[PDB]
Amino acid sequence: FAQTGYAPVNWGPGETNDSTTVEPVLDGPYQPTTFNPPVDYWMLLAPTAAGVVVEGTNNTDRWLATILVEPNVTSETRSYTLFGTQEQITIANASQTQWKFIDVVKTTQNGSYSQYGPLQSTPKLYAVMKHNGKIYTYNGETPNVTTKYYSTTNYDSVNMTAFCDFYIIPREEESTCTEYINNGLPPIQNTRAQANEDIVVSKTSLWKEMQYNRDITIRFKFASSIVKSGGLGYKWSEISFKPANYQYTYTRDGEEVTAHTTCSVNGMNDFNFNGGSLPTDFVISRYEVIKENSYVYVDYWDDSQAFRNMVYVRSLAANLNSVICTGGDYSFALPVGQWPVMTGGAVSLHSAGVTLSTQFTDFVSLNSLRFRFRLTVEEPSFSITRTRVSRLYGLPAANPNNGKEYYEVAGRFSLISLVP
Amino acid sequence: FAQTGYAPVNWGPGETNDSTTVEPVLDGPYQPTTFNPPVDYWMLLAPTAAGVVVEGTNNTDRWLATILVEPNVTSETRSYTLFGTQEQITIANASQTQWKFIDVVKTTQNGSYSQYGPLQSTPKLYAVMKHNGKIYTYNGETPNVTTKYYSTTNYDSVNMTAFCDFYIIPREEESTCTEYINNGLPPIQNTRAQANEDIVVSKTSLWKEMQYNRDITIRFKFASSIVKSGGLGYKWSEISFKPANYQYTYTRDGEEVTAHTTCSVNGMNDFNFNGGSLPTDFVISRYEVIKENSYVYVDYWDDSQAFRNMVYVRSLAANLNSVICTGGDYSFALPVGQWPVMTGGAVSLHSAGVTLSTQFTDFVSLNSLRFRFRLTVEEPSFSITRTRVSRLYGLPAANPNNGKEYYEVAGRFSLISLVP
Repeated sequence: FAQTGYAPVNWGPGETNDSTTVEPVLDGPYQPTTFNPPVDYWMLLAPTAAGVVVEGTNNTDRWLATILVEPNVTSETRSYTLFGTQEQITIANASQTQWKFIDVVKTTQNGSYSQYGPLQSTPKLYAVMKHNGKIYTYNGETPNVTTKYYSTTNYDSVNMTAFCDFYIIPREEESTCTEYINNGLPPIQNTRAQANEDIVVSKTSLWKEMQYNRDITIRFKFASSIVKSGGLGYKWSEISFKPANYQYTYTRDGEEVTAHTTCSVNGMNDFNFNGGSLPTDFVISRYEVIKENSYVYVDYWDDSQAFRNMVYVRSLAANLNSVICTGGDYSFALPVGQWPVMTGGAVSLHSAGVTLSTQFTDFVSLNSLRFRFRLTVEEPSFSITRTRVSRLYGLPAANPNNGKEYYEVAGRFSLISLVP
Repeated sequence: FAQTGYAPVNWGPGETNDSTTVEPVLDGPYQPTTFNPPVDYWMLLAPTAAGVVVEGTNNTDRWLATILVEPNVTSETRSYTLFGTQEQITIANASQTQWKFIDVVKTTQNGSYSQYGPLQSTPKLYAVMKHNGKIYTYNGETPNVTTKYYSTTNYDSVNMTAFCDFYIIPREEESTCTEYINNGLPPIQNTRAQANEDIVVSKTSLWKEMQYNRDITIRFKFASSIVKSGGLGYKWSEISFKPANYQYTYTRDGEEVTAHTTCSVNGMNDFNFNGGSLPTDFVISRYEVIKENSYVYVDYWDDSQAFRNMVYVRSLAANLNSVICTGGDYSFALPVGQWPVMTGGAVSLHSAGVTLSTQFTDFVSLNSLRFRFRLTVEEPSFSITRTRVSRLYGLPAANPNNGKEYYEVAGRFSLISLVP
């Protein structure tokens, strides 16, 4: 005969759920509303029509307002609804095509105004920030636009109320601010050999059918990915599950066996909390929780001779006990205010069979054993404090570990295989 | 020599990526902004402070407003801003514990004012709507609230601009509206045997190893799952890929064979364009596109002679010709305005090996031959009309098929397997 054997087989992870999130090209068109944006963050207004665009009033020692003026405007009086009052501002703008952003400042409730700047811009995009005791605002002309700094005590006290669709940018992206104010945000795009052959690679081999009954104590721990959306920080872009690797050792029958485990999830439900459009409001764009319509895969492999004998497998059964994976307490660190906390969430795992995947490369065959556990919802229910989203059943991705360093399920597994 | 063969083996879909997006408990807190909701849509308001809360003006012959008054307010006059004008509006109240919603009406720009209503309620919640030349409003008492209708003309011309955060609800869920007036939106929660055994099941068997070379012409088509968020209909909650099944037949070497295929994706990138928080803005909560860092799986199985002998497989090598999948034209059906259309995007597939996944249960085992294709982006790009987001590389999930009945890749596959 011929002494054919298994193919050289290496055990490890397998194909897994993987979702990559890409931040939006801009922080997003936010609404015209009153608030006090945090320091070291730029506000970028994009008004559509002339007139008042942005107002800043710390109500103690500084009142400022930017006004947009159409080209071909000489000295003329106009009533502008500035700070809630229809005040008379006289404007001048000799521009033929450019628009003109003009700053108007008064130092006291009873004080007068004054024209500053100006900013000759075609895209109609203004940009401001508060930083280290001053206010930095774009000014000048394209393509060599620059910035100017206006002194003011209690600079952080200034609120920024806008009256047109606007955006919020970090300071660290000041290059993007410069290229946005040279030319506005990306344009609206204004779109309109053959036959069959069989060859014997080895003559008649010799194989026997074995059945290995061995105790498996599979331990697995979850891992969570927490991607915070660029901006103020009150909104989290993604709170998702990520494949989690783990390695441990346990003794069975007097033999030390080293095992590796990889926990992943499938069929997870995407809950999304929408706490408001204000940049200061708490929002969760997408966070994943596992329910009855979800499975948890546990890719397991060790160094026991059974696994070396597991290449050609006929049947596999896994009598495994159930575990109650609970949800921990994760605190969302907002820039200000009380930190919301996600708490609770438990789910029972039950052995919904086992899979054996084999990916072939060259002539090696990477194998992977996958215990897939189906899920049952059970107490305690999860909920996030200071919010109306409560009494939902599942295990959110905030803290699937729940402090526990590993969830363990033990049992027996029977492997009817073919060996030499 | 005992005659041993494969266990009863069946093929089918492989374990495929899955997801489930659950709509939020409510349409979400939509900021206070001026807008004109379409017909048959309830507007719900939960003001934080007394005074003017919501105003609805058709600008021709109907003007309505709601005022929230604290308990224990005599027949007193206070200055309120209606349609931009300050006015000494008179209001009366006798409630001790509740808050009073008072409706105020007029029928001209200069016209006189009148009182209608009222609604003495604890939750500080009001609900309004327009329909078929009528203004529906929730009124009466809790937990036994009733509905009332106001006559008018040009009911479609009335706007509804709210100075406090407001929700929008579909008509069909008026039941949930009614209880939403019984009690406020869901509470904020104001929170604080052993051993080892091996046994031979069959005596020594007899096997050989065979290399089967066969033409494979795999035809797979994508499928797109489109979930539109509830409400007016100007936002889409999800544009994802779905496991796409297909069946066909083809002839090789004079033998006909039927085949089944199941396409899916992994590593997909989630782009989330945001057109603004206004209920009438075009918003894509999440749409999936495949890029350099994504793979596309194709689970294939037929009835040929080969796949009978693929249970115990020792090696698999696939040589396939690459294919280009273009991006089709998908149209968003907004109620009004101009339909944005997503189009473009070309992705080239390359066979990065094959996999054989077998899973076991109390029934016949399920096998699946998963051809995994890696991706390379190439022109033309993809973009959505009437939107800044443009000239991005990948294949959007809107219309991956591009109208073709199937994407076909044909080539050879060599299978070194074990047989009796």
